[PDB]
Amino acid sequence: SNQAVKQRIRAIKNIGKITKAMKMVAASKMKNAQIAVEQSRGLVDPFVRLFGDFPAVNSNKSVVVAVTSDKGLCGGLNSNITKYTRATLATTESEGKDVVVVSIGDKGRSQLTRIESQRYQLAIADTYKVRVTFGQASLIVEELIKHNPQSYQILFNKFRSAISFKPTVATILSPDLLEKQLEDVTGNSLDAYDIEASHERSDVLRDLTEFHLGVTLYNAMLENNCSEHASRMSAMENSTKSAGEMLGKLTLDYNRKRQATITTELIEIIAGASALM
Amino acid sequence: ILGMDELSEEDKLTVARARKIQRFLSQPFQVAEVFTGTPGKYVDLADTISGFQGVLTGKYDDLPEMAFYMVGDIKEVKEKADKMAKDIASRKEADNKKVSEELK
Amino acid sequence: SIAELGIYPAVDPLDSTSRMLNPNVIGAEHYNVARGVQKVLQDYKNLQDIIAILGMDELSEEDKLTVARARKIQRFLSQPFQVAEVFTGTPGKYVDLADTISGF
Amino acid sequence: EAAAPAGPKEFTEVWNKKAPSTLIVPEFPSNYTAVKAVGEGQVHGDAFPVNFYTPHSILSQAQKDTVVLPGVDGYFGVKASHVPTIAQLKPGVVELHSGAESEKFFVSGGFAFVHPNGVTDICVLEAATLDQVDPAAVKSALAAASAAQPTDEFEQAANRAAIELYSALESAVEAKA
Amino acid sequence: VGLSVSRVGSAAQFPGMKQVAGTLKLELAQYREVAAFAQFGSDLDAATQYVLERGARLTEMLKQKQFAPIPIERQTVAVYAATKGFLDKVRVQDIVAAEEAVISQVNPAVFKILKANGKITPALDAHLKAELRKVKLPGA
Amino acid sequence: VGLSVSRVGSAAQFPGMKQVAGTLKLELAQYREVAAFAQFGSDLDAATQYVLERGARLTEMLKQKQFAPIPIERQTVAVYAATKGFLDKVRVQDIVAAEEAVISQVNPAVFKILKANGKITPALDAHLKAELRKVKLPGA
Amino acid sequence: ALTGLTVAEYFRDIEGQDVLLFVDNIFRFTQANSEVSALLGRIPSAVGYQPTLATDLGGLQERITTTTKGSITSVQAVYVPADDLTDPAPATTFAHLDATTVLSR
Repeated sequence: SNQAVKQRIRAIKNIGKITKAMKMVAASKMKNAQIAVEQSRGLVDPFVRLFGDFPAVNSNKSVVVAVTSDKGLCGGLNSNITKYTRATLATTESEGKDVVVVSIGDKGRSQLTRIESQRYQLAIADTYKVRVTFGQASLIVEELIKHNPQSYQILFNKFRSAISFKPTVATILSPDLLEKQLEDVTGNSLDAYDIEASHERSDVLRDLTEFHLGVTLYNAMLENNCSEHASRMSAMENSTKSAGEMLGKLTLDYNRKRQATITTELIEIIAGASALM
Repeated sequence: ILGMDELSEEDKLTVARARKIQRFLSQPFQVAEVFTGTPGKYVDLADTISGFQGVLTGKYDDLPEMAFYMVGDIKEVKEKADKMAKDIASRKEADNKKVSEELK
Repeated sequence: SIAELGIYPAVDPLDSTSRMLNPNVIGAEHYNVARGVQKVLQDYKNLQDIIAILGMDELSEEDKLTVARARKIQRFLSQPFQVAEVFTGTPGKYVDLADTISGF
Repeated sequence: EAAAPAGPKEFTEVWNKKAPSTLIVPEFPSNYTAVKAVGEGQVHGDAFPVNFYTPHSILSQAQKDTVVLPGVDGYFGVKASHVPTIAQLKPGVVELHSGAESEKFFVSGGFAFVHPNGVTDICVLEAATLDQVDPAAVKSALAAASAAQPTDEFEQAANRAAIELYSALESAVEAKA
Repeated sequence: VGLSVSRVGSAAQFPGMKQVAGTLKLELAQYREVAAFAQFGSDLDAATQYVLERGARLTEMLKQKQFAPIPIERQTVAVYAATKGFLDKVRVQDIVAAEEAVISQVNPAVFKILKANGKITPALDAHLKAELRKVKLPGA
Repeated sequence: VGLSVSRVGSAAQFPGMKQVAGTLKLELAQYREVAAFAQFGSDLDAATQYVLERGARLTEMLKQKQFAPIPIERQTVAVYAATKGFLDKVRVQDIVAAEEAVISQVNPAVFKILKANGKITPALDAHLKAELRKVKLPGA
Repeated sequence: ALTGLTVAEYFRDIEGQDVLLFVDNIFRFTQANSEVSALLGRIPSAVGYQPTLATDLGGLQERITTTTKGSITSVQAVYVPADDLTDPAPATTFAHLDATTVLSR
């Protein structure tokens, strides 16, 4: 029973160096993937200063995406997104609107089914294995365009810094299925612009909203990956703290057992010798 | 080490239920009320069996953890769970209209 | 630990030593394969504390090859004994020295 | 016709009724942009802000005085207080000028907006500087692109985009200044 | 406080201190609960922030200096001024000067009434709620 | 190396070996601090990966082969060839062959100077440094 | 250590000085008194030490004090046996210590 404690110290110390490695790994991945996150942050801005921000609009059909992580030591990031999924998905509910829920990342596949199982249709996963590219987000936008709602919702975590990732819902409306219908006030605000397309405005907005979905989906799953790495860096920071305080308790209790072992073996030896002399 | 964020949903369910049945095993004693101040409860055996069966099957997952702490039986869990919830609002309006001004 | 895996004879490969393990006694083709088998079984044990936690998701396509080759080595140290036909099921195997040198 | 006037502010107000109250409001893409379209200003004479973007880069964000954009009708130019425009670009050379010096980015196509406040947002996928293209592989690929001509209008439309992009790349690489 | 205990001296202590200190034991209990939940500060309920601020006020109240013991009425009034309001203006640092300002600026008749009566009578509770409002707190 | 000390220390070291062992033990201390993270190879750090790669070089330097003890000038020439960087090219698993590729290919007139003078003077440092680039190491 | 104490106590009590005594490894003093207690056939106390460990240590350390004449200030090197501060030899020594100066690498 004195060797159960020594091997438990062995287990806690190897766990405490594993988590300290994974903290530095997450910190290394957070800096060389922030060099790709705030590069892609720019292209979201022309579409929001062109189309605006219409989250609570009365869509007939809506596809909501919660883009989450694939690996699992992120520390309550994906669960916070799973709760903001229903927190923003009940604020849409005004007339019995249809909703399709879709998860990007393996840890959203397991977590939305507990709350919304009949409204689940697609799981995109293995997305951060090599990297995130725009052709990939384009294909995910294509399969979100196969069924064609009137609105899109993307739920992710905006990578502010290595401390805060306050989560974000970004909204993308189908071209004149609801978007220009949300633009017409005493005329319209979209009619200021000269459409310089080949075909009509109804097709330049058709192309323009697929490009907006691809840009928003790319930036969402890039910001979510960088916030995942910083959340894992903050999660394995508390794991080495816990595996150090548990190690210190176990080291103190081992010192007690070591002292008691020497005392009890000594008392046995003295009692053996005193029964002869 | 890894927190409750790494657990399964089955594991999160058994951790929540086990915390509730850990708090529910505690009980105020009639001989402890002279130094705890909480009056003690004698819980009958039928009430013990029925209450712990209900917390096992998942009939009382609506209730928080601290509603089970230091109560007699499962009627008092629901009473304390209404009372903790009801208070969550009532924290003020001891501002004026006192019995402790100078000429009361 | 080797016996609970089912590797029989449960000989600890790292902990078993001999004075016949010098290259000027048993040759270099025997000595270097024995030391290489021991090195692969040792850095597998250094990886094994992270396989049991993470699960072969990062392992660099050479340490994954280390884990695979060492699992093949760990199975290949096992051998059905001619006196253990009563125990499990198997007829026993006599392996010559050159055969196991060539195999490992 | 616009009976659901949403926004960050309306979603903040309605979201405090159906979500639990301890949850802070989810952020919106509006909260990280100080520049809008209807917010007048940002002009200051001759130079205008050119937000030349890319999915994997930001190629320019400083103010320039004239931008040559390769729209689908043809090459056009943007001076300071230009008319509002949503221009789809064919594969061509976006010329950024600050004076006598010109940087020539050959882009892949993708839209370019001019807003009422004079901000211009060029938004293309692959936006290479024309320095880093070789003049050999373009006709080398267009010789094959002029060969595989199937009845598959998916593949034929890809061939049309191929020969048109490659032809524009050729006509932009022989015509250097 | 979670491990210290005195069961024979309980319900045999100063009656005014017994009227005040049950709220103090309960508030330090909830402070221990929410410090047992959040040993790192990032998730703030703003009611958990309230019990954190009240617990940090009270554990600054109870800590004192060496070789200077306090009479029990000046401890009763000092923890009366803390388990109630009267100190939330003071932030977390100036509480050691705040309680000294409270002991100094309170009219010293109420200490004689609290010592002689044994507990805070409702007249004394009225004068004590009154006297803890004309006190110049150093956190302002 | 972390637990083996000498309370006499480097006052009784071969000079010349003292020139190179003093930075060898610092490099091995840095490697031991960043050790057991070499299983994270796909998870690269680009500042600790250098000291991890060089620590894996140097632990392969100090291996020996059983009743072939080495004279001290050959030892400090090997620690020079591994410490200063002349074996940064070679792969980590054939440094035991790259060591006698240094000992047998550097001409043995260097060993007489380093033994007789008992230190690496710059007059010998330049010649040994030139002699350490013309070695035909098993590398690619 | 008592011989060094006597040399220091002469400077304190006759010369009237502020003496410095350096007991190099007070743990070796403890270990030596433990050996002479084991050799005189006494039953060892906790972990393995002499039964008189606190008094054999306090007999040395209580002569290091300030008198009205002068003082003795003692700088004693302390070895901690198994990196265990709850071992009875450093736990008995640390009752007597008035300061630690930890020298770090």
